[PDB]
Amino acid sequence: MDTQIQRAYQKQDGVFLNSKKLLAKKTSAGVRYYKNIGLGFKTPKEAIEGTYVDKKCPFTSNLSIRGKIIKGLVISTKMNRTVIIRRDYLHYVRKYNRYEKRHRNIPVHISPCFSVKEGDILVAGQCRPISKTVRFNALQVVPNEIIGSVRKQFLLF
Amino acid sequence: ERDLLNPIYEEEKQKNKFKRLIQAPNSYFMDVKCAQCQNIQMIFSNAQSTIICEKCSAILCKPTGGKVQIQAGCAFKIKN
Amino acid sequence: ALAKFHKKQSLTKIEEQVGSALVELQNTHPDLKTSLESIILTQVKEFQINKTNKKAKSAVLIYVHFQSYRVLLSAARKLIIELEKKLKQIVFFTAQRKIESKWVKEHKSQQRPRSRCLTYVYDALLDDLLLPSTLIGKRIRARLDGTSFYRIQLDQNDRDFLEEKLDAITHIYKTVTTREVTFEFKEDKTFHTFKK
Amino acid sequence: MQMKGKGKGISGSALPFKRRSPKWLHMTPSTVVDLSVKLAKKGLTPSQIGVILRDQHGIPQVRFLTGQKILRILKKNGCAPQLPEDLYFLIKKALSIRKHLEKNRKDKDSKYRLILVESRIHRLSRYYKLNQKLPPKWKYNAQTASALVQ
Amino acid sequence: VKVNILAECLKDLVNAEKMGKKQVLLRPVSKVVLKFLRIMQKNGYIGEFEVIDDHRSKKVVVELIGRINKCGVISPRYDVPLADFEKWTNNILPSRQFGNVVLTTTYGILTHEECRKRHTGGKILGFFY
RNA sequence: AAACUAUACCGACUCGGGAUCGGCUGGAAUAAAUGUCCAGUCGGCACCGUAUGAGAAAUCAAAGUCUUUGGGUUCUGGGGGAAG
RNA sequence: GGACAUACGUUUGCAAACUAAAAUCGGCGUUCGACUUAGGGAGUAAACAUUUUACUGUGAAAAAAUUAGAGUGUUCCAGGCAGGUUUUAGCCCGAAUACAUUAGCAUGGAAUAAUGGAAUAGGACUAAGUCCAUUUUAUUGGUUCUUGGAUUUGGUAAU
Ligand SMILES: [Mg+2]
Ligand SMILES: [Mg+2]
Ligand SMILES: [Mg+2]
Ligand SMILES: [Mg+2]
Ligand SMILES: [Mg+2]
Ligand SMILES: [Mg+2]
Ligand SMILES: [Mg+2]
Ligand SMILES: [Mg+2]
Ligand SMILES: [Zn+2]
Repeated sequence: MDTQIQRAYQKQDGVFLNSKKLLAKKTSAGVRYYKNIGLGFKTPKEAIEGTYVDKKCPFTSNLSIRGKIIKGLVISTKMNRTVIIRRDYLHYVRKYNRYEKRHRNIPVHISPCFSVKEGDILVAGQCRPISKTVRFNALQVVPNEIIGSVRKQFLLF
Repeated sequence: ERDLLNPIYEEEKQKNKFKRLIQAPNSYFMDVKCAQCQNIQMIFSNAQSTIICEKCSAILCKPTGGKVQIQAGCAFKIKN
Repeated sequence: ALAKFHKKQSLTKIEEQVGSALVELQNTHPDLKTSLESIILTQVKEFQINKTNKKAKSAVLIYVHFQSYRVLLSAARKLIIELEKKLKQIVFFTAQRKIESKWVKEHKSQQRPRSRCLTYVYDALLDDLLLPSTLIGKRIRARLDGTSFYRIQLDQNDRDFLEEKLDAITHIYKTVTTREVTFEFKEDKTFHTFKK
Repeated sequence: MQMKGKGKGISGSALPFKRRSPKWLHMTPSTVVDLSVKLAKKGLTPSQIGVILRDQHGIPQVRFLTGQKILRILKKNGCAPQLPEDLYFLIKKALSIRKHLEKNRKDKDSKYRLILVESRIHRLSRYYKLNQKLPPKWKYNAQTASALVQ
Repeated sequence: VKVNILAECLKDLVNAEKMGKKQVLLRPVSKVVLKFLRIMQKNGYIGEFEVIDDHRSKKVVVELIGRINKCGVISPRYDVPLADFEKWTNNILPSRQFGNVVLTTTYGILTHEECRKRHTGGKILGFFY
């Protein structure tokens, strides 16, 4: 009644079981879409016993992950199940023979399963284009503490 | 010509606290014997305050920059 | 006694004598009772001090468990005196230190406290041996080739107890550590403000 | 030498070589720990407590004897001075300045001096906050100072 | 404040051989300062040397032979591929005969030359000739 | 503003010498002085002598330890006049 | 590079190198010998040593061009041809190589540098108990159990 309607006008799964399950009145009916992107990645416990209907998830959908895999710090928590990760790298300068600092910002999609927080390191995978920016989904989240400015924070992670 | 590893005692005795090799202080500790109670209390060569004799309540030392003047005729051994 | 040991399995002729020897002193002398009650042993090692004189002069070093390290130092002086009289051998007490590995870390959530590192552990013994009195100056020298000599500064007022063990220590260190350790006596360096 | 392009010297204090406790003195770590916490209870700065133990009861360097640094001893025994001497004092005079400034709203050398002192305090906050040794929402403005006055 | 004490110690020393000092006392010292020292020593530039135990960070005393012409460090310790070598050999060294450009490697610290032996080298540290 | 030492701040070194201002520690005479002197020594203006060290030189103990060219960082200049 | 020395690893499988016991076999319980179980180096491959920088090395970096090997285009530019009919309805030989920094991949690593681990406490290792979750057992239950996770406790460690 909550996870289902909640504003939006319906939220099923990829494997349209449900209502039909009432046919198997004895074993386990409460099926949800289960998956495992593999690639050396554990599938979130929370992902399984959730009521969430996120088609853009890498464990609850026919969303693949291929090639490019990222690790970066998180900037913002706003946006619906989407986050911006900031990567901090050095650039070399041919002439002066030294480096300068630089940061690329990245649009990342977050399946409800893992719980966000601002200023923590995150691991993204290469998933098909989900929107103008998005092209990365979160696969493994590590909580971390930064006392204040996320901008000030710059780590060659 | 001088050896820097086996320096004269005098030389190092003159130099400034922090200039000596191993580098040690000048301050020391002393057992003071009140002019009455006799009680023997330990006082630091560079007391930063006035000191009373925990026995009666006499005055033993007055504070200064560095040295501590000892009140009247009180006894003092330099524990070392 | 197998009592005054931690492994409690079997002792060595040396370790055995040391055991009864200790139990002896707490029964004989009332003062070492309190302290020796506490003292436990870890292990004991005997070393031969071979000089060119074809003379066999041995001494033994005893490992006191860390728990009783406090106590061991509390009466250290008197203890060694009686142990040498009662064993006619040179006696040295150390703490049973456990060294941690440099690159062999294995417990992700475990940091190697400096307290148990090779520099600090091996540097420990020296304090332990000269025990009764701690050194004034410590130094390193680099012979051309690449040797490292540790000429250590010992207090003058202790020339007694330390002058004799002096050779044993050198030799035990060269065995455990690997460090050549020559000593040098220097009158203490009292630096106070003599005021007449 | 802090906020000083021109002035700079050497006050003193050089811990003697010998890392052990003085001979003449006998005091199980515990003995001291009592004095320390007792003294502290009365309302003392670990900064001041150590001073006593040196001037009064011949204990040169509590750390050397206990194997414990004063503030630590104190924190283990609940007797921890909430806000560190560091910050505390700076803020104290930082405040004293403000009061004096009021009745002397014209004393310029003091306006300046306060500017430096308030500057420092922002430097400690940056620090003490980063060592999770002070809540992140800490803020010295005028209310943080008067807050401690009550 | 202070920085790259290797530089602190190094010049203090050069100033020594240059002034003709008979020996030198280097105040702030570290493993690096010492390794570099035994590398100069091993190659025969400086004489015997003693490390006094300053209970804080040791003080060293180096004997001065009289063959040190110059021994300094290099500002930021740039990275140096084995391919980047001649550049620096013709750059820093007064000839193709006193090759002593100390570098830091993963293989520790080697002579400008030893790094070609071990075949790796990496970041520059200092030089002496 | 010729807001001038026309000489950025932090740091380490290196020549000699006394005299200073502030603090400290030893000592001597008187005397028993918030004084005087002798000797140290930190820190502060400044001077004297001198460099097989620097410079175009005047000169510089730093304007030194830079072709044997690299401690950290900020600001500035790039023929003159028109022009700040 | 090994080894060993409180000392850069652990498991696996392989190979194994020698030794301590027990068996069998021969001669006269033992002198000895060959042949078995146990044992780690060493010898590979996978799992681990906080995360990068940085450096080694190889995979990738089109051709032409630059460098450059062979090679008398009459020298040369330069083309990539050409060399021997005296085995000539066939012979000999060529079209090589290097550099390619910046970002990505595989990988060896011990220095400098940054980053990190046990401090409210809690951590670590270990045993048991309990609770949650779960693979293979045909499948569904119920127990149990393997396997993860949660706690409580007790033991061990120089906490
Ligand atoms: Mg920074
Ligand atoms: Mg200073
Ligand atoms: Mg005086
Ligand atoms: Mg004077
Ligand atoms: Mg010039
Ligand atoms: Mg002059
Ligand atoms: Mg220049
Ligand atoms: Mg091993
Ligand atoms: Zn009295």
